Amino acid sequence: IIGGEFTTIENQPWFAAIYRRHRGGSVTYVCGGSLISPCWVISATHCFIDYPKKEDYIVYLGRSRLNSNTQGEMKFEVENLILHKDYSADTLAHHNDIALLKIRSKEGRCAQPSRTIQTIALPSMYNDPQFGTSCEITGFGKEQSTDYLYPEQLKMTVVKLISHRECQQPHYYGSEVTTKMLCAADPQWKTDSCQGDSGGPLVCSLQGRMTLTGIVSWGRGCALKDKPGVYTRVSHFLPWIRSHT
Amino acid sequence: GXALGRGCENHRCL
Repeated sequence: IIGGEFTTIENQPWFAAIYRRHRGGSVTYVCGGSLISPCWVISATHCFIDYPKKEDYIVYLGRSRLNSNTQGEMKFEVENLILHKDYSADTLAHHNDIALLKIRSKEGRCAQPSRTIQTIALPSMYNDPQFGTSCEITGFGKEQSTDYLYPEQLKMTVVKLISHRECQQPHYYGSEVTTKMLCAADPQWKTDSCQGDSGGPLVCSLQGRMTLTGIVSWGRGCALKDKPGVYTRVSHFLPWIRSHT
Repeated sequence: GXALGRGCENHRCL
């Protein structure tokens, strides 16, 4: 997250931190995710496509810090890793960038709700907030271009949803952005998601209810003028989500 | 080739 605020997991209790265990036993941070039901985390296919081996991955819930333990945190393996079969990647754009992770503890248990672990509601069919709506993003991703390490403390920021019309303008993303994607950015280009925030939540208050409107997918640079964050439009993928869970 | 930033986490090409 470029700009924004350091946060804590109780302010973002659906947030999932996903790591990969490497040959050699070192663990690196991969991407964010969102808990949509006790057994299911939702994220982005591009986070896993080059290493589709589910035993590699560690999922944490209730975690506020990248490399330190948080009181009440819970650790999970991936019982099932479901990548979207029509996923593809262009020079900038990623398509069908959505993934599901069925999680279980070593005891075989799914998430147990607490002050620091809760589910986030899915949107209803083809129902998104209006352009100009303020929404939040959360992640452990880069804070600055020059970062070579991710931040230790979880971060959040607030960005505004941008119309498909505006996002398709030639100095924006032209026809590379589609109606299955949502753009969001800071009017002053000061705050944005960035590398490492992919797969994490874009949360909007929709009918008074915290809703998972988007999943961090792509963008040219980070907080770059005329280059919004692009998010998987969760409301389009409900049939896919329903049929796979 | 593969771009940097969001989209290219956990990739050989990154």
